[PDB]
Amino acid sequence: RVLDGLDTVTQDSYSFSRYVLGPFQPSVLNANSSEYEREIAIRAAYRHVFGNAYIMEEELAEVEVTASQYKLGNLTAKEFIRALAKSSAYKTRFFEGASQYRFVELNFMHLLGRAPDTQEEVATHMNIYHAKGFDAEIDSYIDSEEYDSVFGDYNVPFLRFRGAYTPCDSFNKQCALKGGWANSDKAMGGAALSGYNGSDGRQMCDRISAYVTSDTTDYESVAGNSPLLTTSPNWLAYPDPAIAPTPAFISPQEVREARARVEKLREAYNEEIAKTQARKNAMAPFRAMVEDMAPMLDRGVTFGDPMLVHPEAKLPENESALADLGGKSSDYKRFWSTMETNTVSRLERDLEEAKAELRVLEKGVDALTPMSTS
Amino acid sequence: MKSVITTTISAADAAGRFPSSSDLESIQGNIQRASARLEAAEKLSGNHEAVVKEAGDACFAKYSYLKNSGEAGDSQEKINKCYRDVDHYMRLINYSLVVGGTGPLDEWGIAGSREVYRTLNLPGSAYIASFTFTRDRLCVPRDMSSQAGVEFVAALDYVINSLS
Amino acid sequence: MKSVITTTISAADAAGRFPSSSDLESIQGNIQRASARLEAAEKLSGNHEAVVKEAGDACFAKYSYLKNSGEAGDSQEKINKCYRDVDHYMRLINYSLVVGGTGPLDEWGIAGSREVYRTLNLPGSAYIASFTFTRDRLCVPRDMSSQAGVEFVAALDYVINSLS
Amino acid sequence: MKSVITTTISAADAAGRFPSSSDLESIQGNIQRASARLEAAEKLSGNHEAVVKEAGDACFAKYSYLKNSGEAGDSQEKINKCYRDVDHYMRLINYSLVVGGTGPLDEWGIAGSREVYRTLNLPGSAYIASFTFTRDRLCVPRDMSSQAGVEFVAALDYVINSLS
Amino acid sequence: MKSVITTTISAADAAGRFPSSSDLESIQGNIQRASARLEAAEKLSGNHEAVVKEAGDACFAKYSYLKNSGEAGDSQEKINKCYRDVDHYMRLINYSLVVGGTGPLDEWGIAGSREVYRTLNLPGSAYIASFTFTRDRLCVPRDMSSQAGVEFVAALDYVINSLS
Amino acid sequence: MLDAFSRVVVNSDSKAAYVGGSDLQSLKTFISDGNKRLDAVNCIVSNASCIVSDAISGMICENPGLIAPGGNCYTNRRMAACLRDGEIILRYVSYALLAGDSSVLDDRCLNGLKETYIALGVPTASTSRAVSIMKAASTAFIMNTASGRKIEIAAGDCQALQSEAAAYFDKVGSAVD
Amino acid sequence: MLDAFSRVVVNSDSKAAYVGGSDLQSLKTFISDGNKRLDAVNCIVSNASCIVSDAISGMICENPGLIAPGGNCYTNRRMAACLRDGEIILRYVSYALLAGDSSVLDDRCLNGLKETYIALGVPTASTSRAVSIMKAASTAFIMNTASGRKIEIAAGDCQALQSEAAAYFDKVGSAVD
Amino acid sequence: DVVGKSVTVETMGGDEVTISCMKRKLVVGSSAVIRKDVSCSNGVIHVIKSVL
Ligand SMILES: *[C@@H](C)C1=C(C)C(=O)N[C@H]1Cc1[nH]c(/C=C2\N=C(C[C@H]3NC(=O)C(CC)=C3C)C(C)=C2CCC(=O)O)c(CCC(=O)O)c1C
Ligand SMILES: *[C@@H](C)[C@H]1/C(=C/C2=NC(=C\c3[nH]c(C[C@H]4NC(=O)C(C=C)=C4C)c(C)c3CCC(=O)O)/C(CCC(=O)O)=C2C)NC(=O)[C@@H]1C
Ligand SMILES: *[C@@H](C)[C@H]1/C(=C/C2=NC(=C\c3[nH]c(C[C@H]4NC(=O)C(C=C)=C4C)c(C)c3CCC(=O)O)/C(CCC(=O)O)=C2C)NC(=O)[C@@H]1C
Ligand SMILES: *[C@H](C)[C@H]1/C(=C/C2=NC(=C\c3[nH]c(C[C@H]4NC(=O)C(C=C)=C4C)c(C)c3CCC(=O)O)/C(CCC(=O)O)=C2C)NC(=O)[C@@H]1C
Ligand SMILES: *[C@H](C)[C@H]1/C(=C/C2=NC(=C\c3[nH]c(C[C@H]4NC(=O)C(C=C)=C4C)c(C)c3CCC(=O)O)/C(CCC(=O)O)=C2C)NC(=O)[C@@H]1C
Ligand SMILES: C=CC1=C(C)[C@@H](Cc2[nH]c(/C=C3N=C(/C=C4\NC(=O)[C@H](C)[C@H]4CC)C(C)=C\3CCC(=O)O)c(CCC(=O)O)c2C)NC1=O
Ligand SMILES: C=CC1=C(C)[C@@H](Cc2[nH]c(/C=C3N=C(/C=C4\NC(=O)[C@H](C)[C@H]4CC)C(C)=C\3CCC(=O)O)c(CCC(=O)O)c2C)NC1=O
Ligand SMILES: C=CC1=C(C)[C@@H](Cc2[nH]c(/C=C3N=C(/C=C4\NC(=O)[C@H](C)[C@H]4CC)C(C)=C\3CCC(=O)O)c(CCC(=O)O)c2C)NC1=O
Ligand SMILES: C=CC1=C(C)[C@@H](Cc2[nH]c(/C=C3N=C(/C=C4\NC(=O)[C@H](C)[C@H]4CC)C(C)=C\3CCC(=O)O)c(CCC(=O)O)c2C)NC1=O
Ligand SMILES: C=CC1=C(C)[C@@H](Cc2[nH]c(/C=C3N=C(/C=C4\NC(=O)[C@H](C)[C@H]4CC)C(C)=C\3CCC(=O)O)c(CCC(=O)O)c2C)NC1=O
Ligand SMILES: C=CC1=C(C)[C@@H](Cc2[nH]c(/C=C3N=C(/C=C4\NC(=O)[C@H](C)[C@H]4CC)C(C)=C\3CCC(=O)O)c(CCC(=O)O)c2C)NC1=O
Ligand SMILES: C=CC1=C(C)[C@@H](Cc2[nH]c(/C=C3N=C(/C=C4\NC(=O)[C@H](C)[C@H]4CC)C(C)=C\3CCC(=O)O)c(CCC(=O)O)c2C)NC1=O
Ligand SMILES: CCC1=C(C)[C@@H](CC2=N/C(=C\c3[nH]c(C[C@@H]4NC(=O)C(C)=C4CC)c(C)c3CCC(=O)O)C(CCC(=O)O)=C2C)NC1=O
Ligand SMILES: CCC1=C(C)[C@@H](CC2=N/C(=C\c3[nH]c(C[C@@H]4NC(=O)C(C)=C4CC)c(C)c3CCC(=O)O)C(CCC(=O)O)=C2C)NC1=O
Repeated sequence: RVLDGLDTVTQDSYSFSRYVLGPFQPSVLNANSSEYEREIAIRAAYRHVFGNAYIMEEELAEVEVTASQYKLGNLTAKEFIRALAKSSAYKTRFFEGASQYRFVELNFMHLLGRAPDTQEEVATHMNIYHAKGFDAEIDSYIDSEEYDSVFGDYNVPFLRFRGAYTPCDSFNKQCALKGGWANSDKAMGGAALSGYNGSDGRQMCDRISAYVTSDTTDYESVAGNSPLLTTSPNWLAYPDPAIAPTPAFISPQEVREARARVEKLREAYNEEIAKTQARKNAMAPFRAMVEDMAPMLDRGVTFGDPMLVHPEAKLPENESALADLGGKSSDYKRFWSTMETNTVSRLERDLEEAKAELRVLEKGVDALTPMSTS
Repeated sequence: MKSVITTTISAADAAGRFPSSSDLESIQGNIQRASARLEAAEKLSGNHEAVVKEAGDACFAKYSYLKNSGEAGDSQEKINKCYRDVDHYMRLINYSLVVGGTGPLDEWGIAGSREVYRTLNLPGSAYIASFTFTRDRLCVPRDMSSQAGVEFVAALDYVINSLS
Repeated sequence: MKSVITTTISAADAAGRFPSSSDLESIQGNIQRASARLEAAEKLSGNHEAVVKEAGDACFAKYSYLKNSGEAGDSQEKINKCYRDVDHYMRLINYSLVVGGTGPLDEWGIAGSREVYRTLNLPGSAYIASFTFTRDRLCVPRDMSSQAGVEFVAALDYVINSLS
Repeated sequence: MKSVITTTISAADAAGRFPSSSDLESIQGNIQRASARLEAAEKLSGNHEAVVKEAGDACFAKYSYLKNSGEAGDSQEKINKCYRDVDHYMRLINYSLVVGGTGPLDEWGIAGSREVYRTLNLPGSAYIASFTFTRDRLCVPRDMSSQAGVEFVAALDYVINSLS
Repeated sequence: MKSVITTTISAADAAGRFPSSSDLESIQGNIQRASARLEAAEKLSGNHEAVVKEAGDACFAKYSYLKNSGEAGDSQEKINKCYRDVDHYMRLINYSLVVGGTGPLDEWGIAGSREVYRTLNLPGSAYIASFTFTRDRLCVPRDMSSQAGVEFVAALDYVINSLS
Repeated sequence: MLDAFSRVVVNSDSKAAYVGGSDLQSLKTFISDGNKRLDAVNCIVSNASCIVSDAISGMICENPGLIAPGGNCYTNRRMAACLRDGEIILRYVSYALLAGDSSVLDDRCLNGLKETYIALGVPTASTSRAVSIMKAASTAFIMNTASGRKIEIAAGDCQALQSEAAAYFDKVGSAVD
Repeated sequence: MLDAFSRVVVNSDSKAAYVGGSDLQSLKTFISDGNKRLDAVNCIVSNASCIVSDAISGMICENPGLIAPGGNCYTNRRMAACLRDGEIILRYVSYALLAGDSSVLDDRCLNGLKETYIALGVPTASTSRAVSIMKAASTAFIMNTASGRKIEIAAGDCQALQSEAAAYFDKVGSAVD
Repeated sequence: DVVGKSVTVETMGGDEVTISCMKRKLVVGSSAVIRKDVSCSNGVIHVIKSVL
């Protein structure tokens, strides 16, 4: 077994996921710290808990008492987040103007760091709402055993890149619900636009259909504005994970050509794989011939120096465990040049480039009526 | 990749400030130590192939049982993979040696190495045999300069202490 | 205090690692630029009192209305506090100059200065008048060689950009 | 310890309910399979010492290099620790065999084994050599019943799939 | 729906592991107890209609005041709903009896029952009168052999303890 | 999450009546074929690790450009996430073998996979190749016809169950494509 | 985040070979031009708040409909977030001047910005105008040709570096539009 | 030629322009390329959203 368990049980999941590359790591006020350390951890908290939302110095006075208590070290960090989420600030950004799906979904993000798994869970937390208010919702999220086990009392919440992911669609959610480093929650939801003068804006929800019914968020929404993208690890995948931008001046001819190309590439692909099984060890009959005539060809070592040995006689020093077959620098260096040389490998990359292009077309062909044809 | 530049930029980004004179002194130190390390990288890209030969040949000089049974070195092809992975690590020592932090050597080689090597029955002791052979074949006077040699020792130290 | 050492130690501590050669290279940069700044700090502690004189005298040379009414310079005593605060700031330029980051000048002078100055009806433009006068006064060859002067200007820049 | 009882009690406790008929059927199944496994545990505590002998002797029968150099089996004393750790694993197979879930064998043997074995340069392949030798050794129709032998196979399978 | 299978699969899913031998023993017990419960379900689908008749007739045999005023049993139509809801409960007893956990009887009948019954002025004591009548009319050695009867007792117990 | 029991129960509630005869008869066959199901899952769970390594290594050996630079098996980290993915897929297939219904596999793991591999740049053709190899390997272990492992069990016909496991793997491979 | 060092390393890993000579030669030019880069970043660290204030004040004065009611610079709070966003753009441009590669600017700040300003209703041409004013002001401070500020430095040609900084501002401007 | 790397070329005028391609985006100076390449027997036409 490669891995023990989920995000909570063990942390092998964090070690070989995207988590290591990201600035999505926990932050701690370590003992007695100066203003530089206090101010760092307090802002990293404000960035996560408000989701890059924008706190003026007037709105900081709302949160100020609690901020001071955390600067002590009297309050644990989870009780600090509790006092952050109970603030009238955090009510005004999120509880005041939101639909319930959107809202509950938010406190999963800011409190737990994860996107909601199923509709049943979402409904459970809504039933906790109608039971005992906003306050006992917040209390229910912070006092959860999964929360305590993952974060502890110290660590500010972060986006957990636990490679387990109960539902893949919940991953696609979790990258969609946080839209990258530039974005914020007011941008993702049109609270600002809807509201007059940058305020009193109702929060819009999307993906409700994906909570209710078995759906999937778009490759666009997960590919354009993402922690996957901000924590980019500079990958030479011939696969581009980035979406190609939508080209202008698209015509239907350009798209029938690409569809036909994709289908031709799929056919050639299946044929080449099926052959690939056929290859076996073509070299193997000759290999077996050489294995047969081994007593003539194989030769024992002469123990000597460079001087005083008959020519073409192997010394025990030049029993290199790569000179024993007769390989070379090439032979260890071969699989790195294999993308161009291999037929099958060459085809797979072409397929994928063709598929990315096909989608980018499927966007662009959608535009109708008023298009300047080219 | 963890380097001087990325640590100070990332730290100033987490700070929420312009890069003050402290980061400027950090990159000043990078451009001070740069020449010594880059001499190391030039010489490594000089004779890397002989480093593959002596490295892997010492690696099977110690452990011969790998060539004995089906386990990890059954064919000549798996021996090609043996020397191949050694050249990956030397190439990552070249990379981190050029960058100057342990960043690419960490995120490309070390990250998730333990699931792979545990999964595919790969012993780490043979790798460590190879690298300890390379650090035993290092002369301060000769080959690369003493300052270059020091940085090469440090990077290869980090390789072993990552694996062991 | 934000310095080279504190940023790279804190960075590696948050990492959970031993300090690799990147922090070491970063640290080397501190001990490279050290001499230029320390020359600056020595000269600052040399004639600081005349720096108080020129600084404050230009500060009231610009804004005369402070001496006019009850507001901020009603008495001679408040003027003594005016020059006193200026000497506080110069002493913090000496401290950050010795540390080499803007650490102590940030945590002792700038942090929370905004609620104080806003509360007590203190105009910041008068401080910036003083500091701008000090930056302008310097002649590099004659007093602070070259780079010592550069480091001094950097620090005092940061004082103004903190206040403004 | 993960067992039937602990999973259903813990699951019902997380539920916030009294134990309904489902948990009762689960422990009904535990008391159905119980006799077969316990026969296995009695026979394991019968001849465990000969399991130590054949297990470790096959473990060095495969890999001889451990006795060769300083690496992991330099002295007779480390070989005593070799047989000793094997007896720890057999004792945990006895314990999990009694409990019937993989609980004590997980929390005592497997948990954090990878950092320890990777730290102290202990190869897993020699353990796996030992255990694979033991799977072959049991004779189902003469030494154990199908149910008892089967459960022994399952537990020792879990040991290898934990380690490899 | 809570059953043996769903609890052990869901628990192993939350665990992040393959299903080990403990879950396998749990489902072993489910396939042990299966026949006894299913005998109960077959006989329930046998004579459910007379269970409707004796159940509801005993339900108004205890409480006569429901037929007296406008409150809950004003018309014959509300009495048709009274019998109707009893047949809903018996159908859920059949369902949870087949599944073997209290899953479908919980999520279909019990979940949110208290807001409805409290809202629409429905007393629970008349339901409990009906179900206590059905458990008083348990013909064990002649109708539901032994353990089929036992499982039926357990399910109907859970119904009353859910409502009360 | 639904077993075969809850599938019969949900169908009977769509029919809006009691349980009856024939549904229970098919469920009786499920109970009596329970031992085969248990031993199948046990066999699959055992040596599960060997199957995953073999499948992904065969994916790389069929198609060498995965290990080539800028393939999704290039970096050591990428090999790690790759092995983990193989392991999780085999894990949920084993859950679907115990449940008898693919509710678990569909709701937990299968749903929203396409967005995940498209959005990461993972090549789909290769992924379905690895699912195919885990399918053949898993059916050979489930039939005790593996070369490297032939353990004694009481013999009997279990083709039903093999077609069931092949159904789940074909569900995954058809889902990623 | 990648500097010039990691850019050479990533390109050499696409080539899947050792760094060698020529790439290191271009990086030696980076090292020898390093002190000019240090003094240039010093020229942008110090005058930034003033540049930000001036650039956004010039943006409002060139386009007076921002201060008009129902504009995005109307409310006092909106002017505050406006000034702060100009400051942050200049901040990441300064990071791109230290790194020598635009990977910090692309990954941290640029990606996710167009869709944000569209989702808020922020006029994009006004933002690109403000980026253009910060570009010209930053090149004038970086070439010591500012009117109100002429600080002494030892003389030398630095046109390469000016084209570099203009490339980053151009990049930020391009992203918004 | 530009995918991955970033190249700086002098124009027909005396001024200079940086051309770069990051994450399948090709931009010349301030404004991004909207249509990729159009062969015209003496070089290429690239199509752009806005006037440089
Ligand atoms: C894991 C260690 C295994 C044990 C133990 C065992 O007995 N065999 C392993 C699992 C196993 N593998 C298959 C099927 C295939 N395995 C393939 C991969 C290899 N084939 C290659 O050419 C290469 C590269 C040289 C590798 C790594 C392939 C391909 C198949 C056949 C695929 C198909 O479409 O059928 C099996 C089933 C066959 C069997 O052994 O009975 C098993 C159990
Ligand atoms: C010094 C403490 C030794 C010793 C040194 C000698 N080294 C010889 C050859 C040799 N050395 C290396 C390692 C070196 N080359 C590299 O490229 C790098 C790092 C990038 C290192 C650390 C190699 C690969 C070789 C073979 C190629 C060559 O000849 O240069 C050497 C010559 C040995 C001989 O020909 O007999 C010597 C003498 N000298 C000593 O006395 C101590 C033990
Ligand atoms: C049956 C399917 C085999 C086989 C069985 C034989 N086993 C022999 C020896 C032996 N077996 C074990 C394992 C057993 N002892 C235990 O204590 C436990 C569990 C607690 C088990 C499962 C051991 C340790 C030994 C060595 C000690 C002994 O001799 O009893 C054996 C004798 C081999 C010989 O002397 O040549 C046999 C024959 N017989 C077969 O045909 C199949 C393969
Ligand atoms: C001089 C150019 C001014 C002005 C100065 C005044 N400052 C007054 C109070 C005050 N000043 C500071 C800053 C100072 N204290 C420190 O600890 C440090 C650095 C470590 C500095 C730079 C503080 C914190 C305070 C409040 C505490 C105190 O009263 O000392 C002050 C008194 C104001 C009042 O009470 O109305 C004055 C007058 N005088 C002027 O005319 C110009 C503008
Ligand atoms: C050079 C670029 C100038 C300029 C320089 C002059 N400075 C004069 C006087 C003066 N300068 C300072 C600042 C200096 N003294 C210190 O103690 C420190 C740092 C610790 C610095 C940076 C002070 C305090 C004074 C007053 C005391 C004194 O006379 O030394 C000066 C004399 C002016 C006069 O008497 O008219 C000059 C000429 N010369 C120039 O042409 C450029 C603008
Ligand atoms: C609960 C179910 C569940 C899954 C099924 C996985 C699915 C999954 N895989 C990845 C992520 C990944 N998955 C793979 C796997 C692949 N490597 C290749 O060469 C092949 C194409 C393919 C194996 C067949 C790789 C390489 C990554 C990392 C991709 C990258 O970072 O570039 C991610 C993103 C998070 C991460 O990096 O781990 C997710 C959600 N995760 C889950 O939680
Ligand atoms: C970026 C860095 C980087 C590495 C360091 C390697 C590490 C590595 N090696 C292998 C894989 C392998 N590595 C070896 C090597 C060994 N043969 C032996 O006899 C010795 C014990 C050892 C050489 C000293 C072998 C034989 C395999 C194939 C194992 C197998 O399929 O059984 C694999 C799995 C993928 C594959 O099959 O290629 C990986 C990730 N790959 C990387 O991407
Ligand atoms: C509760 C369960 C439990 C275990 C399973 C063991 C596991 C274990 N073994 C060792 C330690 C050891 N284990 C071995 C064993 C080996 N010698 C070899 O030649 C083989 C590779 C291998 C036997 C198959 C050796 C030699 C040491 C000492 C290693 C050393 O000091 O170099 C240690 C460190 C402490 C010590 O020195 O004893 C531990 C925790 N201990 C436990 O508490
Ligand atoms: C599917 C499950 C199922 C059951 C468990 C039974 C339960 C049951 N028993 C009776 C009915 C009855 N049950 C009994 C049994 C009893 N005689 C006594 O002396 C004892 C107290 C007790 C046996 C232990 C008697 C005597 C009647 C008839 C009562 C009467 O008519 O007075 C009735 C009413 C219909 C009838 O008259 O048959 C029902 C529904 N029926 C079902 O369909
Ligand atoms: C608690 C754990 C647990 C298990 C792991 C199983 C183990 C198990 N399997 C069978 C019994 C069996 N197991 C199999 C299984 C198969 N035979 C084949 O040739 C195929 C390779 C394989 C397909 C799955 C068969 C065919 C039988 C005998 C037929 C039968 O009993 O239905 C029996 C009957 C008793 C006996 O044989 O002694 C038991 C207990 N049951 C359990 O309670
Ligand atoms: C830690 C912070 C830190 C800095 C901020 C710099 C500051 C600095 N610059 C130079 C040195 C230099 N700086 C410049 C820069 C300039 N070229 C011009 O056309 C413009 C006026 C100006 C860029 C805006 C030049 C040209 C030199 C070399 C001067 C010369 O040798 O003539 C020197 C002397 C050492 C050297 O030659 O590199 C120093 C200390 N160095 C540091 O360690
Ligand atoms: C890391 C990079 C990074 C950025 C580049 C910014 C981008 C950004 N700006 C705003 C938000 C804002 N940005 C502006 C700025 C504008 N005012 C105008 O008159 C002009 C059109 C424009 C300046 C040129 C305003 C006014 C708001 C607040 C909008 C509102 O609430 O109505 C928000 C939403 C959160 C908030 O309110 O602060 C974000 C993410 N934030 C980041 O984290
Ligand atoms: C309560 C919901 C509500 C509104 C919102 C306004 C919107 C509005 N503005 C008008 C028209 C209008 N609006 C402006 C622009 C505006 N005025 C200025 O002097 C400046 C600086 C402006 C931008 C800040 C002008 C210049 C006119 C023309 C009338 C005039 O001379 O002011 C008209 C007249 C339309 C017509 O003539 O048919 C309307 C209805 N009216 C409403 O009932
Ligand atoms: C009435 C509304 C209004 C403004 C506000 C300004 C804003 C402004 N500053 C410019 C450009 C500009 N601004 C400064 C910075 C500035 N100058 C200094 O010497 C010091 C110390 C500064 C900060 C205090 C510099 C250095 C330049 C470059 C031109 C120059 O050499 O001065 C430019 C030219 C832009 C371009 O070249 O495309 C404009 C439009 N203009 C307006 O019409």
